[PDB]
Amino acid sequence: PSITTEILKSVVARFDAGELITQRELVSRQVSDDLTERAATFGLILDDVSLTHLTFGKEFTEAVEAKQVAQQEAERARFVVEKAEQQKKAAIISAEGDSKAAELIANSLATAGDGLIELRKLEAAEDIAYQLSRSRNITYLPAG
Amino acid sequence: RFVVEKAEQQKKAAIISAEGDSKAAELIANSLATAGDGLIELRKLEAAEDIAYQLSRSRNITYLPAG
Amino acid sequence: SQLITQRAQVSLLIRRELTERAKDFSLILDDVAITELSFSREYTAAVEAKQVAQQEAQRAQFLVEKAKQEQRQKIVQAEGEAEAAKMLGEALSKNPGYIKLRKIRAAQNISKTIATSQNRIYLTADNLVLNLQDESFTRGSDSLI
Amino acid sequence: VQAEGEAEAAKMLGEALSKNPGYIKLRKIRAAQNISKTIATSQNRIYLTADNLVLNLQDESFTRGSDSLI
Amino acid sequence: SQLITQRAQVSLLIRRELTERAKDFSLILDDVAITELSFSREYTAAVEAKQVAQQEAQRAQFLVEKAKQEQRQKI
Repeated sequence: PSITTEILKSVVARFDAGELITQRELVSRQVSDDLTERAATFGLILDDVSLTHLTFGKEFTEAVEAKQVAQQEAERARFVVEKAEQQKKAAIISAEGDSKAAELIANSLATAGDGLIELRKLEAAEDIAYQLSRSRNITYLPAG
Repeated sequence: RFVVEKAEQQKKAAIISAEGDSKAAELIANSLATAGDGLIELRKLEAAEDIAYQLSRSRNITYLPAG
Repeated sequence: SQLITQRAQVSLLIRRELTERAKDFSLILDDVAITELSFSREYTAAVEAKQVAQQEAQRAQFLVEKAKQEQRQKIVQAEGEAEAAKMLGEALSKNPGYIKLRKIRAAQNISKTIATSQNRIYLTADNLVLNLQDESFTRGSDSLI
Repeated sequence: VQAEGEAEAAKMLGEALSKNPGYIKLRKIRAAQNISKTIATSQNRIYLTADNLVLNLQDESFTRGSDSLI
Repeated sequence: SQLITQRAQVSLLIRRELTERAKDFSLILDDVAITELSFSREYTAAVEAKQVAQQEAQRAQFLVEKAKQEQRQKI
């Protein structure tokens, strides 16, 4: 109950978490050396020294999981970029439609004037009043 | 010290992101220097529609008239 | 730090001193072991926070990898916007009337979106153009002369 | 370290925005959109101006955006 | 990633070292199988989100097809 404990705790203090996990064999071998040396003086002999379980604190494990999640999100960013390329194609097509529409309307209104805009404003006022008429969450207040 | 190491990685990431921002700004500046700001007005209208849609499901958003 | 990282040497020092003191009482020490060695709650939390910060610094390396993709995404989006601006600005330079028409349509669209929304909306009654005696009644028509 | 990053960013970004700062405006629009998403599911109480809905077509400011394009 | 995509090689390594260690106790290993290999909730969710993003990138291709029709409608 004493020697083992101390020896183990004395060897784990030689390594950090990364070394403890990725060099588990070296840690076990050093624990075995120390424990064999100490137990020889009590007439005992060790047939096997094994580090069977090795974990860390809650917060540290959360931090490690967050690091690996960040790696996965970096991987996901590539598919976000592919979506962005498709979005660029779609935006260019839609903008070509918008630009053709703007050219047509500009040619018309350069010589015609903005009468259509006023008429559309009145028709849209009627339509918008109709759209909002069924909503109880819409209130109309006078100007000011 | 580990906060400083995180800061160094953040500096690298900030430089890369700012390179992207600067290339984007160069492209858009070249386009708009001759085209004008029509795209900005169109995007404002489209964003008005989109933002109205985004906020439509929230009961904690209220619209009040100007003033 | 010394206590944790020199546990064996601390134990040996304790054993030497304890042997010297126990000889006077005719006692023999066969072994001395530091079985437990822990610290306060606050110090343990601070040590854990330091190691969490180390893991966060290691996590920040993947933010650079994500930043590369974000850079590419920004450039792609800007290329699309630059092309769109190029073609739309020439059309709108002659007459920006399309914007106005588009704006009207936007309003209509928004109205639909707002009809079924969960929001509380307080609109101005001027939207209803019901005050026919207002001085602003003729503004729209007056703008056409 | 942070200032080194910021200075490196500022050099190129300001060189780009000197010709035309329009990117900022576009970026701003996108920011608004992003914020809207963030605000949709938020726990805050938000009181916005109904001017965001561009529903007052007879308002004198209706033509401001288009008028700025002449 | 290596654990999942090299499960057979990891199993062979485990079997080799386990054979060497079990020889000392007069034990014979007939087979070693990694029957389960899973990760935390957060990592699994991140992987699923990455693949969802891949499917979203594939979905964005149809938004171009829709944009063509929207262009025609605008005109």
